Amino acid sequence: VETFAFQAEIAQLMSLIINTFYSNKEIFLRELISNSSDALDKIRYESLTDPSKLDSGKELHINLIPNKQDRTLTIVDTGIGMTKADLINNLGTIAKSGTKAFMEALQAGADISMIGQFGVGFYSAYLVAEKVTVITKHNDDEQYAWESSAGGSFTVRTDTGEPMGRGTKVILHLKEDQTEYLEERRIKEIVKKHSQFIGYPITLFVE
Ligand SMILES: CCCCn1c(Cc2cccc(OC)c2)nc2c(N)ncnc21
Repeated sequence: VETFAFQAEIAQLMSLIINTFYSNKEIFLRELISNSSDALDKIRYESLTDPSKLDSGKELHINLIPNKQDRTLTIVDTGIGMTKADLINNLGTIAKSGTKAFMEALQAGADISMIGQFGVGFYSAYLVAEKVTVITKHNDDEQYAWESSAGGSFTVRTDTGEPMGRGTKVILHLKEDQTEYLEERRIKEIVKKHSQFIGYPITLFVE
């Protein structure tokens, strides 16, 4: 288990997301689904010129899996996945500029729902989750588990869990007062409202 500090701008973003009073928390789900859709587009595009990139799984889809016993909502995709370098370094580097922009827009009276326009929508997970675990497998790399409860650090370990072929699972460990996002009718409503035209099957699992 390796522990890393977020870049200061990302930690500041996460604290803003956690601390700002903002009731429209449900938008976290469309930001994660949007990320999954971009990742699926990416592997789909890469496969057109190298069909072997689909040896790790041809099916291109999104699963939403609520688990009341564990209090988690998991967004699974079979998209391109992330490398260790993505997790530790590259995503944060990319996230640096979007963070500043977003934080700037927030006076000029943007609101948190617009976070996705700045390429940092992943962090809106922290509107509803006390802890986020990301399990991910990219073709050129091993399977990894990233985790963070915010507070300025995250961990990365090689994952010994169930091998996943290729793709990413974002496991949201929900805050005590956010269990509505475990309810089928609530998830269905949100997907219909914000993610109704995603170009991949989204299967909402039931409990
Ligand atoms: C900024 C988008 C790329 C990183 N990314 C994201 C957001 C993202 C940002 C920062 C960290 C993170 O995982 C720990 C994930 N979701 C992805 C996905 N489902 N598949 C592939 N890559 C993903």
